Amino acid sequence: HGMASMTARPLSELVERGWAAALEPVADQVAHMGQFLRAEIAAGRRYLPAGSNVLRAFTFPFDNVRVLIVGQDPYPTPGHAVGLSFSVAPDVRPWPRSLANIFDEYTADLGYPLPSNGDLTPWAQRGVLLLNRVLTVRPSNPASHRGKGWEAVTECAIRALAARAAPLVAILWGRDASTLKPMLAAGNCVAIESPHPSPLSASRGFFGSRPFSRANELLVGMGAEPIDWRLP
Ligand SMILES: O=c1cc[nH]c(=S)[nH]1
Ligand SMILES: [Cl-]
Repeated sequence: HGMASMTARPLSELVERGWAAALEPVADQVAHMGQFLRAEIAAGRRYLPAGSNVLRAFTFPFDNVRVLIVGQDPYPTPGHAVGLSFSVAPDVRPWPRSLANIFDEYTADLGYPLPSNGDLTPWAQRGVLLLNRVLTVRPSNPASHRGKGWEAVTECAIRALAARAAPLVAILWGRDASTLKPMLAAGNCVAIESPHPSPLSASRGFFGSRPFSRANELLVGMGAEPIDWRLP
């Protein structure tokens, strides 16, 4: 299911059942985004990630989400973006520098060995929502699909999470992410804020922030199951 299905089919056919219900208020908007992508392709432009990966974050159960890690836009380099924020396919090398920095902090914080590869699917399977605010990008043009309609979709998703009484920890990397705090506050969620892991900002406070262990301390304090962050 790629852009054809995104344009033409109900959410219940595209994403996990809980997510389909949570996103119902933006069903028309998702369909419009499918048409946007079809228009791009008809104009001889590409987009990233692959159509089948665009909504991938919403294919893991809504009910199990306990941590939100928000990103801005997908990786712009062809072959990096896979529909989970910051993740790459297992054979990608070197890792994008943002992901290398995330993993540096992972090992510093948790004491586990560096991951074997850049595939964050295990986190998604364990209740971490790896959500970019904007879900597509034109190759090699960072942020090029900003303002095209994705923000309403992803805001709807985050609002649905925040509105639940269930515990939520939001890891908010950089200034754009910190704009989510009004929804999070009213939902009685907790945020961990730091500079972003991009090499542009990481050494101004991302390193040493210990977001993985802190998220788990917050979760346990709230009566939730912590995340098993261990990657192979
Ligand atoms: O998915 C990604 C990858 C890098 N950076 C951001 S903000 N999101
Ligand atoms: Cl189509």
